[PDB]
Amino acid sequence: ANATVKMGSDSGALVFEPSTVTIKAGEEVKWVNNKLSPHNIVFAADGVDADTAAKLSHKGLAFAAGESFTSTFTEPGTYTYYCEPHRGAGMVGKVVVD
Ligand SMILES: [Cu+2]
Repeated sequence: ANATVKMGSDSGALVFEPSTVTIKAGEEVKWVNNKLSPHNIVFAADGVDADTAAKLSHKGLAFAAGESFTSTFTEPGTYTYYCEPHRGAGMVGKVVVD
């Protein structure tokens, strides 16, 4: 089963929910653009390789509530991601693979 997260809380708050999700080795995650546009979802090559992290790093630029993105986690790690330009707050989230 893939996991999914929505870019900002229903009510209209920055914080991602669920902030962490679990996913399998080679399963997907989908991010759905809710609200508080523009979003990016930039992934840090923190304890994971550059290429992998880069492919997983959505440099994509979601404003329209509709354009979701997907990423595959081939390697069983933890990935951490953040939203650079998105005004200060601390858009923390991280995915955990099985
Ligand atoms: Cu954001």
